[PDB]
Amino acid sequence: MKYQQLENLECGWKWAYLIRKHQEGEPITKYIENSAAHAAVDKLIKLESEPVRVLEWIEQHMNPDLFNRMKQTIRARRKRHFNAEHQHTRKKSIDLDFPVWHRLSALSQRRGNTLSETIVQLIEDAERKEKYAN
Amino acid sequence: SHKQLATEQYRHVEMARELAEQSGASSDLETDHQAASDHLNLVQTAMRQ
Amino acid sequence: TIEERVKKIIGEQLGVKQEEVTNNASFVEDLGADSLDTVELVMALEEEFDTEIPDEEAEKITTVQAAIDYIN
Amino acid sequence: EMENVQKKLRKLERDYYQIREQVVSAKAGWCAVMRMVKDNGVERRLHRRE
Amino acid sequence: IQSLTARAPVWLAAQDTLNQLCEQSGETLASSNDVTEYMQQLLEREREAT
DNA sequence: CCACTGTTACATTGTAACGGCA
DNA sequence: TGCCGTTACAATGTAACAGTGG
Ligand SMILES: *P(=O)(O)OCC(C)(C)[C@@H](O)C(=O)NCCC(=O)NCCS
Repeated sequence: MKYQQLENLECGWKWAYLIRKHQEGEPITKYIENSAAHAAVDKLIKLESEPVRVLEWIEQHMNPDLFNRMKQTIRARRKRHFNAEHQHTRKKSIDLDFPVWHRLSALSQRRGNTLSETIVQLIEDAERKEKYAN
Repeated sequence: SHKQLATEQYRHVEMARELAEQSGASSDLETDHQAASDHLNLVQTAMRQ
Repeated sequence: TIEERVKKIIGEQLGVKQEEVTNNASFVEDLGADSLDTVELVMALEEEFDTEIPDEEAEKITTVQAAIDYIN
Repeated sequence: EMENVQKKLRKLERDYYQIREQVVSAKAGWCAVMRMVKDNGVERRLHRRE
Repeated sequence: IQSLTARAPVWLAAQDTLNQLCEQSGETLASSNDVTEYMQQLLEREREAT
């Protein structure tokens, strides 16, 4: 356990995630009958502003197959939330053209390094070449 | 620690310089002693003749 | 010019605008930057120019002009 | 022997460098919040020095 | 320093509570005896108002 | 000149797959 | 195992720049 988990925050995250999924059409509940699903979803909608009861709602009406996705989404949300405080822990997202990405990834799998590690090593070698010449 | 290391480097530089000086002195002495040995041999030959 | 660095960073570190700082004034009392703030200001100046400033030299920057005097 | 300590100094220097950027960015962020909060919020309400 | 630090938070919370309490009043208190008298004036005002 | 288009460099959120660890 | 961090993505949205043609 590296990041401490906060209930009033992670529970709001879960409520928002489930509401978003429902708005997207995902079946939040395990009830095939539309009436029970609608009733549970309405309970959830009016359940806003409640961690201790949204958790129970999840335990009682949650679709079995979304548990893992919700869990990993919350893991990622927690990690990003804790890492976004400091610059050095933040992450910068970029888009790479397919050939360039293919070659860079080829190098990374070949060397067993990650994209960050592979690029760091390559830049370090470029710098070293500069110093050799200079 | 940085200043400590820099000062140790400076001491090291000084002592290396002076030992280079003693190395030069040793070389000069070596030349002198080669000449001395040559003289010794010459004197020996003169004795025998 | 290059002083635009200093006269920018100072403000960003003290909440004042670019023209608010006067060369005659002093950071410690005439800018409102306290003990912690002056350490932070000098360390940000150190960071900006990718250089180093020992404690002794750093303590002689209480006035606005000194911030450029050691730089240029 | 001393060169190893020099390399350790380099490691320490890079760590210092990182910390320095952290601190300067933190002060940059703080600046504006001080400016706004000086509207009596910081006076005694927010600054619960306890 | 460590002893003072351990003492610190209690003292600071006490100071803040006292500051709030006195500021709530028009008077600023400076002594336990001063507080005792203020209490007496409070009782007098109470028994008058009642 | 001016408008509209193409492009890059991010952000933002979600997900699957590894791998560590009790 | 079951959780938890971690990576490498995917999809979409935006700001900013560079082009293009009238
Ligand atoms: P001032 O009341 O803001 O307090 C400043 C401080 C003691 C917190 C600190 O930032 C500071 O100014 N220290 C002076 C420099 C110093 O102590 N350097 C030590 C280097 S190892």
